[PDB]
Amino acid sequence: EVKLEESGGGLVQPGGSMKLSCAASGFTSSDFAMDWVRQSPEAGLEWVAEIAASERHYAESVKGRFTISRDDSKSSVYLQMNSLRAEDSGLYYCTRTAGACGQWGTGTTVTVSSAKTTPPSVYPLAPGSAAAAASMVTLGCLVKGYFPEPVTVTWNSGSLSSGVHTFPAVLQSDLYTLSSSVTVPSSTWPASTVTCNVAHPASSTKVDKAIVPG
Amino acid sequence: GPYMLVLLLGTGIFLTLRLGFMQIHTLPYALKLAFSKHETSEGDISHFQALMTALAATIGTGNIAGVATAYVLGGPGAIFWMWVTAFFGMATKYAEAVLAIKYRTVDDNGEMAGGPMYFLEKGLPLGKILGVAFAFFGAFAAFGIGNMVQTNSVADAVASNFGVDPLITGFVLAIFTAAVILGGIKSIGKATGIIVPFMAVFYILAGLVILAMNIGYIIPAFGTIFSSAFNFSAGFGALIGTAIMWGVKRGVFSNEAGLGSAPIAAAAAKTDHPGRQALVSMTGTFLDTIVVCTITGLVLTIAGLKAFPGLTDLTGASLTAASFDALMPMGGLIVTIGLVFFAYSTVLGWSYYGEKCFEYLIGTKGIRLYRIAFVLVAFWGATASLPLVWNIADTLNGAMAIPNLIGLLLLSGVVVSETKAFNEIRKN
Amino acid sequence: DIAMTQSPASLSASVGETVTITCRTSENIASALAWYQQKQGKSPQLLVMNAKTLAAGVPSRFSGSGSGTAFSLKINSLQPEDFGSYSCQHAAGWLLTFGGGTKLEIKRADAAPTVSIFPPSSEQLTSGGASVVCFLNNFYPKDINVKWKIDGSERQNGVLNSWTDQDSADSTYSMSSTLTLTKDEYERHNSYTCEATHKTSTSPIVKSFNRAE
Repeated sequence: EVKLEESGGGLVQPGGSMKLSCAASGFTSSDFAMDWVRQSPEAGLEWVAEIAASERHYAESVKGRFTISRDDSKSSVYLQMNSLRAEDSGLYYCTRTAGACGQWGTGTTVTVSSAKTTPPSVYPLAPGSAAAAASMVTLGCLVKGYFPEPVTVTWNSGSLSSGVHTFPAVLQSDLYTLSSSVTVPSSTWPASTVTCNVAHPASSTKVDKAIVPG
Repeated sequence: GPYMLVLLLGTGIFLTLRLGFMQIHTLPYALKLAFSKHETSEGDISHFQALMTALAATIGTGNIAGVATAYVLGGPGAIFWMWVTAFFGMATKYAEAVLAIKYRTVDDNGEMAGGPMYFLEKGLPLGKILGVAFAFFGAFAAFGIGNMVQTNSVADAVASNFGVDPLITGFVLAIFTAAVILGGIKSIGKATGIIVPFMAVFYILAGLVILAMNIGYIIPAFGTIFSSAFNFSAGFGALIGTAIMWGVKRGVFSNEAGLGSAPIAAAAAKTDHPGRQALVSMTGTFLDTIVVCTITGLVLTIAGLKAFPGLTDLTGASLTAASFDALMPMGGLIVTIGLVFFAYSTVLGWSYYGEKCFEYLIGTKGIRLYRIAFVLVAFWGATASLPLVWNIADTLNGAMAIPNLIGLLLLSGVVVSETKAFNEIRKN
Repeated sequence: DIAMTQSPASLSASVGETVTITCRTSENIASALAWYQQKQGKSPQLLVMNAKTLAAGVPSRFSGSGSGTAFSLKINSLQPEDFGSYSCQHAAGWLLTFGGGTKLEIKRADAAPTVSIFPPSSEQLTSGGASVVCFLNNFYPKDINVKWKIDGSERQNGVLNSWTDQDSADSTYSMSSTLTLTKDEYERHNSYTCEATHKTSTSPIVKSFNRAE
């Protein structure tokens, strides 16, 4: 049908700059006026910029620090950000406007922070020796000390998809910490190996930890 | 605020009652006279050339895109209330042109200067204060509706469809603007005389072409308009804000009813009496709203009565062009072509509208300044970013509106007497 | 600026019932109010346009009404697929603003948590730190209290808690409470305990372990 794919998100220090893009397809970018809508990590949903093919309007919060542009030849819309602030962190969404925001985009993510990219440390969580030996065992993985988001956690390379819980990351002083829990029949563990697959794209780290009892 | 619209429409109701539904009977004679052949009695240009000057100003992007803005936000029922704006507004435009008889020509050749700022001078002196207020507002307000709204709409609309048009479209609009209004109003009547009918016939035919190809959809398109506008299903008269307000607000914009900036051209007519030219001026609404605007509104509803993909969220001028391109082979190219002449016409007209109202303040000393300003602002308007220019335009128009309406109310006794004079001459 | 306040900020609907959500605004805005539904990992989905007009492909149970200074989004016969955040937006001007949001969650029969406690890893200790992890899985309702006792004495601060979104399959919540200490401070005490207090039981669920094993 209609396609809107945002791109260009990333991690940028305060005061820095970057420009986002929204390759559009499935319709005539030239006829329709386009908007940028952003959602903060707390589900804020805040409007950013407007454009039609000539003239543009900006929210007072970003007036003078954002520049919305268009290129109907390449069927893509841009959003150029400079002198960025911490508050500009959010998912930046591409959309077309008139009275209601009907066709939305994929979203691209901006993180504005002075924090330094640091790879995670992945530690296995195995129950204590004096476990009750219930019918089902629960194992865990602790992914701590990483920046920035995100991490992707799978169990046994996707073989274990049922009964897993990966908890949302919690941020404590410039670093994120995340844990994920898997439950398997005690018959399986440790008889059948259970492994933790953690990946952090920003640091180009992939690590596997095998859960071994104590 | 928007109370002025209840005031503006209220005069339309009032004058129609005091003038006893004059517009319906006088219209054929006025129409025949407006386009009649062969008259030279104290005037700058013909009655016909006065109408085409006024129609040049009256016909603009509000006929193309302003209706669409109303059709979307107010629903198709806004068209009916746009009609009500013109029909009752006919009486308003007549009173505007009648009272334009209390006009005195200026220095620097005849040129002649008639308008509501002059009526107030001939009111019952406070009128001196109202007239200078009217000129102060209109001198500014001409740049809004008359220049920037029209010059920006075409510039952007050309950039979407043809896109080899940054400021280039602004440049060509400025050059062709200066060439015409350089030779004052006498040059305008030449240019507006040839342009406007070619412009209107070009459009209107394409609409009647569309109606011809889709005959069956015509009466239901009327049905949805009438079924709406009187659709009280939601809210206790809460369609006032939905359909009625957008119909009136955008309707006044297109045909320019109670604005006091329509006679500025009627005064330059070679007229024996006020009633002679005031009847030609009363046709200003009829050609704009009931004819041109209705053509635009019919296509828009027909597009909505059809399915057609993706037009559901189109801004304004792009919607109508898409609505045309959907129903006709090259309707898209037609509408954007018309938009150029529709807006350009309105640039020239309101230039004179602003000139004479400006000269009231400064005299003919600064008339050269107003024209060069109008040309430059036309260039800047195509390049600058004026997203909500319509909003600031409508406010200036309302500011212009307040004084003149007061005059038409108070001076209803003058015109009704002056009418009983002309219609007495109409039996001979 | 137009400020639109939505109520209730969050509600939980027992499946198969009907619910009504409100978007309230600072000033009159005619019929220019639109409604969206957003889910985890997705952009907003348009539900109702221009206060009452209906968007195509959205189920008929959704209906909106009002004008001016009273707007309501009404859902008849809720379903588990309606879990998400509901936002409202107005088209007065070009600086379109949004509401704070309304979180729609699902009601289920109360269920007790499955508590699990894990000692610090051997690798973390050699790295100079020690995190004690407690997993509370598949429980309803969300209201839960986790108490950490170190050697019988409560520990107030140093705890990081994280909750999951409501489970799509069984409408149950889960959380992980992580108590982080340095190695030296961890090795100072003997018994770490995880106390989960829930409405399901008058007596808490206690899981613990001793470092001396």
